[PDB]
Amino acid sequence: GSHMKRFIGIRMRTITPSLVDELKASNPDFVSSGIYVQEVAPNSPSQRGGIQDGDIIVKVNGRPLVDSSELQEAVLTESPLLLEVRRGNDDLLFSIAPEVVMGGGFGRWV
Amino acid sequence: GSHMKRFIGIRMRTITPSLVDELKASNPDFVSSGIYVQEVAPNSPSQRGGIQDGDIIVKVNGRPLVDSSELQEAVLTESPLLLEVRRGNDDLLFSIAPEVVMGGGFGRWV
Repeated sequence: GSHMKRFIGIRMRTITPSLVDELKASNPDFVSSGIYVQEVAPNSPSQRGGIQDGDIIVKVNGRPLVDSSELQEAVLTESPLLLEVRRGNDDLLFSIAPEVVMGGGFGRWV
Repeated sequence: GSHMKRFIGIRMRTITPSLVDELKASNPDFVSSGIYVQEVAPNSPSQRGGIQDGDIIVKVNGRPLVDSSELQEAVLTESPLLLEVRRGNDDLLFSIAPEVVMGGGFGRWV
């Protein structure tokens, strides 16, 4: 029985009031709920698909996202993911298919 | 009490005979033990310090590495890390200080 990993290649953070304050400070002219994209991994579905750090992911397959655990569950269960993203004043839609690695070949981040 | 994360920014895989066979197939002219660098995260100690995907990490602070769990423990416990790397026919030394993020601001990879 093979160890599987499904991934999209972002380091994600839940949007909180604390985070919203920092984002307001940096980008005063620019979203109180969603998943913040802290980092994008280089050889990943998210990089290939056009997601960029600073992006906020607000829906997956039409469902609202409020907590990172919900996106983790979507990555584990659905394929592809239609991700609604806020990028400054732009509203974008991406179709990001999770990459699947078998046999424990994913390793782990450190 | 603040949630801390120490990281160097690589996705690592333990060198096994299986992996050595793949690496031989791709790079016949080129190491049976160590940690393979599958990916490097873009804004990380490893990226800033010069580590590249395909690198094999063979020692940390003079100690031999045979399993990814050992590098995980070094990242958690030591700072900086003097990492001995095999890159093709080259033998390289890097000094990679783990980045520390407080307050749960690291998030998680997905």
